[PDB]
Amino acid sequence: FLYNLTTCQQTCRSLSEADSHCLEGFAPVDGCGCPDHTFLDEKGRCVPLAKCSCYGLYLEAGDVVRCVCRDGRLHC
Amino acid sequence: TCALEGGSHITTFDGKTYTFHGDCYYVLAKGDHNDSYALLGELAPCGSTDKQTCLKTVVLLADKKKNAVVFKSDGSVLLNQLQVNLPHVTAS
Amino acid sequence: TCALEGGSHITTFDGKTYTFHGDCYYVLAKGDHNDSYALLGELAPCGSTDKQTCLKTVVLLADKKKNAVVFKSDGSVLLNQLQVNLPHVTAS
Ligand SMILES: *[C@@H]1O[C@H](CO)[C@@H](O)[C@H](O)[C@H]1NC(C)=O
Repeated sequence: FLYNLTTCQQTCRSLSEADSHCLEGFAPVDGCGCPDHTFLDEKGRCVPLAKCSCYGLYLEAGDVVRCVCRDGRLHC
Repeated sequence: TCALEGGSHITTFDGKTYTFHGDCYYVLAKGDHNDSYALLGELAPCGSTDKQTCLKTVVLLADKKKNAVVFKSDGSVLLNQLQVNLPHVTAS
Repeated sequence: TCALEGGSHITTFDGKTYTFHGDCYYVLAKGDHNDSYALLGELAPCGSTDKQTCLKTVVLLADKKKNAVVFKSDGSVLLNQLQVNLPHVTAS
């Protein structure tokens, strides 16, 4: 349970855009969320940053395009 | 009516059927003014050789080119990299 | 910031808190020019008497008043009488 939940604490799919939908100017709200690290996965619990996802469909952390799926960003 | 049938058989608006076999995104139709629309389409190889091509993705850039609509080849219509539910009726 | 808290406690943009207890759709804010936007809101009785009112539906009429967005009191955001999936990012 948090007291400072904001829009831009979202999944790694939000990190794929990272400048398209953040929408600063609102107020923080209180709900269920993840701590200072371990961003939210595609479904369920929030795994740490290394094996988050690679978002197209959100692929798992074992896929190679040549872009190996990595922590947040892609080596493209 | 312009048609894109098979993997590679373009029939233009004025007759004129031809075969292409590409590998890229291609501009299929776009409005000339500054904005109006643009219809893209991926014609990439799907089989073994380069002469076995297929249509894979239709991209529509509408409403002063600020809305991108993507038609993947499994259903999966998605507006601005986000899944939508069908039907989806808007103003334009 | 204009706030609509409780069932019936309006705080205007300039201070000025007041209590109303309505039963209708009411115009909460709208642009004066000809079009710009209009924000509605239902303040209907939810309890037993007429003095037990609640907010029930927020209606937004945006993009030259051709797009209607409805915020029901169970989630259920719906654009032009059709369910949408969230997030939903557009041009305007
Ligand atoms: C919310 O506040 C806590 C302090 O306990 C800290 O995790 C951080 O400042 C905030 N969390 C965020 C922004 O995720």
